[PDB]
Amino acid sequence: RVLLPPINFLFRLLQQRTPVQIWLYEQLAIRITGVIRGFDEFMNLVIDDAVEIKLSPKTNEPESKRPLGQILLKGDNISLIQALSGSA
Amino acid sequence: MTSSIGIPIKLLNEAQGHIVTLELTTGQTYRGKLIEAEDNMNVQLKDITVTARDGRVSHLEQIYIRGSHVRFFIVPDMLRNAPMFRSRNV
Amino acid sequence: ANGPLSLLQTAVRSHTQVLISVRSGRKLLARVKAFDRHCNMILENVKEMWTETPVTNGKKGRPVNKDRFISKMFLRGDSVVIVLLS
Amino acid sequence: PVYFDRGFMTDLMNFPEQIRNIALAGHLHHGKTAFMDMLVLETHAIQERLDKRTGKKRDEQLRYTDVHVIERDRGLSIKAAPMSLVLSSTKGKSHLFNIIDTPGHVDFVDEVAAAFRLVDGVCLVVDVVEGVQVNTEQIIKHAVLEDIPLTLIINKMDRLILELKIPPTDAYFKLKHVIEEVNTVIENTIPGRGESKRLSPEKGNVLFACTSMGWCFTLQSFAKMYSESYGGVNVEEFARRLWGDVYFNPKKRTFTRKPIEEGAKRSFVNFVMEPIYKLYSHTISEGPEDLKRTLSKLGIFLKPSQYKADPKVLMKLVCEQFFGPSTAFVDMVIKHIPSPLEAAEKKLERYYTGPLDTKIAESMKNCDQNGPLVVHVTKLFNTIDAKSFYAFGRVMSGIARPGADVRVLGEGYTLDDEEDMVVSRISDVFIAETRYNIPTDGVPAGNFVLLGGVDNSIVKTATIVDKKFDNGEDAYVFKPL
Amino acid sequence: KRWNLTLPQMANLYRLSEPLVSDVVDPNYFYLFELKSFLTAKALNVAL
Amino acid sequence: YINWRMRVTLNDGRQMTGQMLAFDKHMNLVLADTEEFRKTKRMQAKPNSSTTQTLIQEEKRTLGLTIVRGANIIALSVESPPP
Amino acid sequence: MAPAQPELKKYLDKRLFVELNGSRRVIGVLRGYDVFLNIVLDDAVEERPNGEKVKLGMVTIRGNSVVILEPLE
Amino acid sequence: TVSHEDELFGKGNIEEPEEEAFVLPAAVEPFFADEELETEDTRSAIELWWAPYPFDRRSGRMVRAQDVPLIKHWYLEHCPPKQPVKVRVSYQKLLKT
Amino acid sequence: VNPRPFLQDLVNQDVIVRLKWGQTEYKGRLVSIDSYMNIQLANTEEFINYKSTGHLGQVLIRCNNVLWVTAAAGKQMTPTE
Amino acid sequence: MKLVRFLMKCANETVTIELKNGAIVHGTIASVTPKMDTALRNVRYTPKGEEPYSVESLTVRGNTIRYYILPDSLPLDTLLIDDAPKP
Ligand SMILES: Nc1nc2c(ncn2[C@@H]2O[C@H](COP(=O)(O)OP(=O)(O)OP(=O)(O)O)[C@@H](O)[C@H]2O)c(=O)[nH]1
Ligand SMILES: [Mg+2]
Repeated sequence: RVLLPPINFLFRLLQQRTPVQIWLYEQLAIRITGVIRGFDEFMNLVIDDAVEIKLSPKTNEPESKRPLGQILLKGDNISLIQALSGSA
Repeated sequence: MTSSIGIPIKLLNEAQGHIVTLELTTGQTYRGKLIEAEDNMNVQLKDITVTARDGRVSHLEQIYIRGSHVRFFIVPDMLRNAPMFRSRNV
Repeated sequence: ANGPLSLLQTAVRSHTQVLISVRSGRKLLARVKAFDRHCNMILENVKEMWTETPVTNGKKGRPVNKDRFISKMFLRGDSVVIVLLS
Repeated sequence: PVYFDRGFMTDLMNFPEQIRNIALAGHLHHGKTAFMDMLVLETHAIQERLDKRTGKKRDEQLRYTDVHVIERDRGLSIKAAPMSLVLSSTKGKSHLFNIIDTPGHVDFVDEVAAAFRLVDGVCLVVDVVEGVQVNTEQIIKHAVLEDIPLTLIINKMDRLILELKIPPTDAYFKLKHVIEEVNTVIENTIPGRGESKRLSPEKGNVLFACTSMGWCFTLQSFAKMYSESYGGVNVEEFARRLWGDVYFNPKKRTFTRKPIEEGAKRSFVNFVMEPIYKLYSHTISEGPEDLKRTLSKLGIFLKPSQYKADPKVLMKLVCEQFFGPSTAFVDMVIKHIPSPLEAAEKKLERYYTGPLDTKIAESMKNCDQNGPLVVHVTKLFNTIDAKSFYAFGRVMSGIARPGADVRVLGEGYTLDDEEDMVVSRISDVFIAETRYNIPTDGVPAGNFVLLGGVDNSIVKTATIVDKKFDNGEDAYVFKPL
Repeated sequence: KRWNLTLPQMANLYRLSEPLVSDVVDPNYFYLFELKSFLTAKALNVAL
Repeated sequence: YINWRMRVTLNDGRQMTGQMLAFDKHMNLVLADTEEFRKTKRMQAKPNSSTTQTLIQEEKRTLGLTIVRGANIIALSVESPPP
Repeated sequence: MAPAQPELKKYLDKRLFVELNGSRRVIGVLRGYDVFLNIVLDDAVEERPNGEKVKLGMVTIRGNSVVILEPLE
Repeated sequence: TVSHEDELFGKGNIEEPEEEAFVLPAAVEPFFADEELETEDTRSAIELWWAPYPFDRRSGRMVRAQDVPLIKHWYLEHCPPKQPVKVRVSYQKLLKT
Repeated sequence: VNPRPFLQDLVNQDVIVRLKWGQTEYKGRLVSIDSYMNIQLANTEEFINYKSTGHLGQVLIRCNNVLWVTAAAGKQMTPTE
Repeated sequence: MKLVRFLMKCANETVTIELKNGAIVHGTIASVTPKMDTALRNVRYTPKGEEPYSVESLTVRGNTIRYYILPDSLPLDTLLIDDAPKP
């Protein structure tokens, strides 16, 4: 068994350029979709091609799309980071 | 200045193996056998009968609870007489 | 000196009025007497205003902006939403 | 005066999860009573009255559990010796240890056998110089054949520094030789099954101690104090990398099988034995100022009048500052020796003559505090005036209480023959500390008890049960020693 | 009334005392030649 | 001020009173023979009076030996000297 | 003193249940952790109060969002 | 059946596997790594450790000059071999005293 | 791109401050930044709920009250449909 | 410069304390900790809309405070001198 550090996972995302989905901190309907550009020891996320997704309050489907681009997201607001596996 | 473990965390380390009841700030109450404890109040428990304010009575086995999300433990009375509460004369 | 907090030093060096929005939903207007790296500030000539909706006989009334004058102020850092140097 | 609360210790008996019943056994003059002395001096405030002592008498070993006048005059133990102590682990949890100090002379091994009936585990104390001796072989063979769990305490480590005066690599080879001698005797007792019952320092069931200077450690506790002194160190991995043919490469910082780096030392020699050798050498070899700076470089600080003390007293103070208390011994016994529940199941399987599917056997298997009283008495201790005896045994069910109506059952008692049975009366319950007796009104199941007034019918061993079992059930006897 | 001495001083004093200092290190040297055995032999009217 | 009998205000407005035994740098309190005191603002409407009586009713609980975290403490108040 | 690694050694290669703030649930086999307990999992499924399943793949979860762990086995 | 060394590396690896590859923190040092194993006063220290009383001490109380028996251990020890009868009798009479 | 050089490259250029509550954004020029990445920013003008609320001036923004900060090079902040 | 030392210098002053949850405290300062917690005497405490009560002492822990109102006669400029040693 080999351990996987979360910083190693972030580095793997950075070198693979896999897009990620970020939930906001107890904003259950608000997410950010984008390809990772950089991170630090405080996991502050420099994100590229990022779009803001607002979910419906009744059934949690994406309601609005807000393209935003390159963002330094604060490390204190990440709830979960999903590695969006593209259909290759 | 070595980081001395506080007397409350020492009492929590004494409380492992006993039956403790934890009240969280996220609303859950657990009654269970404290298996594992840390210096930053992360606790692993076994028996955990569950009781919340909305009445979520349930029973299950094994849990890890982080120390930031908890309010307070209740520990057995006999742990009051632990050796840490007697003043070592220096 | 060279960081953002230097504007508070500029507030110290000029004694100008500063509008502070706090996490309680209130607003402050005061002259900066002292500050630190931790953004804990001491203020003088302080006028603090806020907005409240009085509920009269179970009916939500119109929002009213009221205020209070405080001579000496010790405002603590983390509750501040934002600082405006006017 | 003790450093714990006796009421807290009586509270600790009502918990057969964290209790350990162990016997200290070994060859003659290998350091069992000195290990008990270390534990007593950790738990009792008696060092003040030992320092009011002059002449050759202040150079005497304390020998707390040697109380017979024969024991005092001959300088060796002739009787088994029980104590109950509150000892703390590394994490800070206090446990109750019920420890029997057995004699080490061969002629008195029957006392050892009596202790081996009552304990959950055996700590075998082996002197590092003499190694395994004939009584060590006898104790190993008996404890293995009776399926008693076994731990190893290598004693008298200071001799390797102060008597043999051998370099630390040769001290490692001497330690490994003694450990493999113990494992060789264990394997020779049961051929093919010695891998399950194997003592090795990387397994955590081997303790290195010097009981004259009152210190002990495992590899886990020594890696733990490295982690405390530095931080970021994983204790269990560093501990399992501190024994064997494992060499540390300091520029590569890597543990290998061979010294791939020039001048690399063995990991146990590099990290453990050379610090202890240098601690001894610099403590006994340096003046007060040089020793003060040397000990201050490791955070060790003595009182200013203690740096000019005699070298043995100074060495003891420096050792107790460096190694600390006996938490490593507590960790070893907690991890490698079972609670009275598991050992109670094994004990009822091995030495009980009645059926195991009955209710009283379920009370004895679960160490039930609220069940009917069953005590297995294997020892008799004379009083101060030697008019009568106290019966020392193990409460395995119920609570031993003063003023209790009981049936003492001899070795010849059966169902068809009730000839060897006497109805008697328990008068006072004691916790035995072998120099004082704590008067108690109750001792729960799975614990050691010293009863008065039930001695007359006991010849060698006995089974003390209640006058009547509330389910209407017959009683049986334990097997003889 | 009280003295304390360093290691070189005690070593020098021990080296200067070698005409009149004991060379016995093992107490086992005094087996059956000590006060207790002398008193026991006195009690039994025997001589070691 | 060790062992002085004290009352503690909790984050959710509850009270935690009893015999304190210990505290640390993070203001976490070991508190013996603890009584938890809870207040609820009940609207006790009498069948004869149309005005619903606003009363902050008081309810009790016993816990014994407790250990409260300093991240949820608000204020520390004196209850009584030790008996 | 730096924070020690949390005692997650028993939970390697185990399907676990994670209760997160906002009453979110994440069910997945453990992959690894750090000294802060940011937790990386494989085969992650998100669960909402309505009771449906969302496929995620292998993900990471912030430590301050982590509230409760629970072994399924 | 399996060794401690052929559990840490693997049969004849003579190296930790690089997938696990445990490494100590760079700050971690042996407890007295800079200090020498011995000192020029260490042979004398061990020699004085085994010296008879009072030479194994380094502090004490002062005694009367007549309270120091300089030759008492001569007759508290076994007599040398091949003495005259008068010397042996003197040894035994000092023992008697 | 590491975060500290990323915000060092956005000094004295058009920046959006997406705050953390109240649906508030600020448009202006990022003047100065510390190791705690607090914000001193000039020529601030403030939008709430994607509608204009007005110009303020020289503003200190504490980083804990902020969702994030981005570059505003040709980016429109009206709610897209 | 740390403002905890200025909290040390303004002891024995009758102040008003506004908390992060909303309660109001008032009375004369007994002492203040280096971790900006403060114990105060001659205390009156008003919760959210219910009846205030007075206690002889109250040790309020400082992570839940919003701000203070000091007495207007406090010589702030005299307390502004730096008595801490220069490193
Ligand atoms: N060098 C050295 N000597 C020790 C040490 N511990 C004990 N001794 C000596 O070894 C002798 C052991 O005597 P005991 O304490 O009775 O040993 P025991 O294991 O109880 O053996 P029994 O008398 O048969 O029960 C004592 O005279 C001590 O002076 C030690 O750690 N180092
Ligand atoms: Mg003995």
